[PDB]
Amino acid sequence: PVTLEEARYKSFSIKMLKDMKEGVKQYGPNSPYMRTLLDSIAHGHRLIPYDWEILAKSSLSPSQFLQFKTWWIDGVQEQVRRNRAANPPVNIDADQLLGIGQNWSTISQQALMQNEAIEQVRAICLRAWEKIQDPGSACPSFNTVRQGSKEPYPDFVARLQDVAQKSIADEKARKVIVELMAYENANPECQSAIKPLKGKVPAGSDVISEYVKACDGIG
Amino acid sequence: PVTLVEARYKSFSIKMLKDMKEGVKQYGPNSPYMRTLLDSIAHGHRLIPYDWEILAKSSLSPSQFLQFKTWWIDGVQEQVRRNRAANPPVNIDADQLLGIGQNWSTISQQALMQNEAIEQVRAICLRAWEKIQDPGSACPSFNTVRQGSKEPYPDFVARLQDVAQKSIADEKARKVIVELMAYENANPECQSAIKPLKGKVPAGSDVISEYVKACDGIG
Amino acid sequence: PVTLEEARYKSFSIKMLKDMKEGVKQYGPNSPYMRTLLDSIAHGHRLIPYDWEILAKSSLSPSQFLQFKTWWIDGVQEQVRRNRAANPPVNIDADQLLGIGQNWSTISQQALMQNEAIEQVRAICLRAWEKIQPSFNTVRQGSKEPYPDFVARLQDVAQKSIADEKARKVIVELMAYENANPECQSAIKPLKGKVPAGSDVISEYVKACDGIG
Amino acid sequence: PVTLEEARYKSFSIKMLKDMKEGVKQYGPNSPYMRTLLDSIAHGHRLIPYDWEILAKSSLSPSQFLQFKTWWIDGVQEQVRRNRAANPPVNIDADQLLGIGQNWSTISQQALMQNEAIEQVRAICLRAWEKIQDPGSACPSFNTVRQGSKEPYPDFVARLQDVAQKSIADEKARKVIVELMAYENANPECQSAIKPLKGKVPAGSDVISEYVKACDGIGG
Amino acid sequence: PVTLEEARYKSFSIKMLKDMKEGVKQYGPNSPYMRTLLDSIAHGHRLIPYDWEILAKSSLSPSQFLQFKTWWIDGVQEQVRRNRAANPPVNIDADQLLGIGQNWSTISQQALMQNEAIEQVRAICLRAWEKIQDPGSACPSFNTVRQGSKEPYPDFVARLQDVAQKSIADEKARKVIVELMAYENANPECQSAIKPLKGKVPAGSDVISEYVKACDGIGG
Repeated sequence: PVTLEEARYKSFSIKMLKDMKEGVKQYGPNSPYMRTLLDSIAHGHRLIPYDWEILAKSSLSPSQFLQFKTWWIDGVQEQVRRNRAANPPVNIDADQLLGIGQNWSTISQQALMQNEAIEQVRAICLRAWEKIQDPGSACPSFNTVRQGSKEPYPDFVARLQDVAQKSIADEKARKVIVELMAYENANPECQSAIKPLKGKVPAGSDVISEYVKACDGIG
Repeated sequence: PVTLVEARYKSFSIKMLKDMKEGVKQYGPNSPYMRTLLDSIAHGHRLIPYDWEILAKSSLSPSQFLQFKTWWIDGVQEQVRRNRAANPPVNIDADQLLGIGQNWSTISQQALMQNEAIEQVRAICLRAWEKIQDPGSACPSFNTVRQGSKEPYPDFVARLQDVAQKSIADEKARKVIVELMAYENANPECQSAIKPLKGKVPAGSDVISEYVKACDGIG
Repeated sequence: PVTLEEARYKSFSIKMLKDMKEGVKQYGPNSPYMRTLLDSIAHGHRLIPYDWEILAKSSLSPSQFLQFKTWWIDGVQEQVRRNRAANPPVNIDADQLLGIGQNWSTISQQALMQNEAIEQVRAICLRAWEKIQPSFNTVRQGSKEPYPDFVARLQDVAQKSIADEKARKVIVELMAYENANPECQSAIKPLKGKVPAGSDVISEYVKACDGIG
Repeated sequence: PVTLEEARYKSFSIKMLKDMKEGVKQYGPNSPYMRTLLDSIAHGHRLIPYDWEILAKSSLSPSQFLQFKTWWIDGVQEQVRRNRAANPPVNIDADQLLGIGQNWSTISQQALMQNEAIEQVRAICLRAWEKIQDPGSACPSFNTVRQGSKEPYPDFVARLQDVAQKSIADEKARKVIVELMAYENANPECQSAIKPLKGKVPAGSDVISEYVKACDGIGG
Repeated sequence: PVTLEEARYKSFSIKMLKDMKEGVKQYGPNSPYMRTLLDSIAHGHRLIPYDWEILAKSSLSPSQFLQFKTWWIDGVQEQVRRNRAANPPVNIDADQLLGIGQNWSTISQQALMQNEAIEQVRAICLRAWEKIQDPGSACPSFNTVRQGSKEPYPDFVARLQDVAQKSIADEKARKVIVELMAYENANPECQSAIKPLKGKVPAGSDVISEYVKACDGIGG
């Protein structure tokens, strides 16, 4: 990170990388413990585009690093598209968010980065990180995920919320699809207990909270 | 190792060799955690060849050690060949880059070297470390590695970037070979999905990070 | 145990001493790891033989310590011969190299021992450590075995049961040429006999037998 | 071609069309004889895009003309992109190349081009001629070109170098892939007789020469 | 060629490359007609290694050009020895023959060479051209070529002389090998017709003239 006294760079401690690689190998890079460690490290310091590549190469398996770099590129493409239609078009070009080129390829140039580019790249890398699968499987579709019988109900909502966290871009459009896909793919006998479905939902109480409160008895 | 008007010697800690041995035993000497620890050691110190000898003794298996030593010899052969064709050819002989012979056999001899010999031997040892094979098996050719059905495409490109790092010496030759071997040797299906591509590569992008996006939902 | 412009003695720190015992019990005292770690311990500091006694006694089983002490005695007895015949004869006597006697049995006496004795005793003890403890011909490079793993196994057994370096450095390359896989055995025959500069023979056999997987 | 120094366009004689047509028919349009004829035609004269269209319609199969025109289009497509990214920018655009447009449709319009677009279209059209497919079949990929049994080395390396000439643009990328692939797809006998010489430049020569010098006598 | 009028240099015509390529295509690379035409060029002018490179690459198959370059490379490693093996050694190095290096890699450097160098490159270029193969076979050794049953004996001795023209450097041994192999590998019919005629010179006739004279009428 940097420290601004003006603006010198020091590398990571070794102890942070050690338990970072420990946690990534043990729990998988989307279990929420690592997810809340990562933004804690991100907000507790002041990161640069050179540092994220160091941490990602040091932590993930070699197969996953290409996926992380791919969704980094796909994020910065949409970011540099949306950053030109503003008023004024704010001067943050593409290459400064990747740390390459004739002016941002090394450390001593990148230590002078202003706050707005940091606030870009933090959100872009954090959006990027959760598009990384467990190293055995590929992300399926909503038509495939459907709970059977003899199985507890909230595990189904957990799996469906994980898939909808992966494959949906906007968080409001994420928030809409989940509860109706949870209703539409449940068990038969549980679904009857949810048959009110509307008008038992006042404004303010979160709707996905009430559904499990219906189906807690069936085990 | 060596600090600096006069130069005095120091050794390694016992803990750094301890977790070095632990890491090489657990993860494999080309898994990128060790590969980003080792250059973090190297670029932040001053490594005389005796300390490279200590790091080679104390960490690898018995079978890996002569595998390291042979490619050390075969690298320093070509380096002392290319040193003689310069203008003027720099007077850094063979045995200053191996630590043997009556001129460079003790620590007090080696402590008084120049920066050029250090910055040559660093690149030589780091080049030598990469072609250490895994203690399971030996490296195959290029025509052996082909993904089959029911296999994620980033795993295939991970294995292909792994095999081409050992054989081919230069870097630009690697970054020419890997995408031709990627586009050829793939599964048939998303072969089609990259068939309209090679259309363009925009500014702020490589080429290999497009195929992995285009073959994302196929497994 | 450094001078600092005066002689200053300091003990071993307790973590450095502690890790050595797990290092010995995990692999063994002639494993490559502990041997090179010991060599990197030695050349970085000044090792008064009292500290060598501490580091020896604090890291082995009692039988291995007995073997180390007796081969230390043998080595200093052999070296005090060749410390005489050179001209001028150096005054390096046996009590200076064992920490015993009326003028070498305290820390302040050994704290001013000069460099030539240190460079002698280091080559004594690292020679001593190697010897801490009968069929040969049953080594065969099998089917689909990589060649550099074969030369390591034959490097192992020839160390154990020939017990002389001037002999066993000649038996190996004779045995390395004979006992290989046949399909790469003919790939060595051009390099047979001829030698390049800057290397020995078994460094050059591995050059010509890489992609034979 | 056009000459400036009585400066007008002259249409070349019918015997040039004659031996051009025989040369493209009997040998193939990427045999080295047609290669060394075409550049000796091109450099000693001054060609307009109408002349290239005349010669290409006059001395090819219809399928060859069809394959020629489209890689000509693609060459103009790349040259237009690499035009404007120079400082100061140059006034070379698309319809100045293809011989169409309201300002470049007739012969008297395009006949008055100076010495830059002529060089650019001479750079493009020759590469497009080089990309023209053999009348036999389509250009295959690098893994079905493999020296089987009973086949000699010094035409298998040429069949390799042909496909490495078509599908890769810059020649510094062409060298290393053919130097690598000349070994990996080889028959086992030349493999065994070529692995002692792997990765050594002996004296003042390329690698392919001593490669083919090694396993000469393999035809049994 | 060079005309020597600071000198002058030119490329070839158009017609000469045309019938050169036609002759090497439709008959072979070392058929006698192409052989004497190449001797007529190689003595009637003064050639430069760049011109040899042009006349090679313009008029061979893409296969055979690598073989030409290969024996051109291995023909200079003897001249490097035998230019310093005699006393006094002449000043001819490796890079002057192949036209490469920093001192001989253009026309204006190579335009002013000396006559013994041109003679050495003429000898080594002709000896290079002789060792070129056909289209798609490999030249065998002597122990596999034999006369077939119901085969005309001059064809068999022509194939023997063609094989012995390649694999043996000196031409004096080419006399004494092929006639001794003629009686050896022949058919039993020509053997029975030839056995009284072992080694007899009547008057001024070489031995290969009489064997075909004796085994002429074989029509069974």
